[PDB]
Amino acid sequence: QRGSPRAEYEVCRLRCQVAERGVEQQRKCEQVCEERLREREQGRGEDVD
Repeated sequence: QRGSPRAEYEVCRLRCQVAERGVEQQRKCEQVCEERLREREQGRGEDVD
């Protein structure tokens, strides 16, 4: 499936919160996923959502 963007976003963060508990690592985790979300939200086409 396509999935829910925010769920994937949260999973992205969750992985780091549980597995890699480092400040900058976890920062990068959510930041790199958030910038992906930017392209997602600035580029919704006929996705149907």
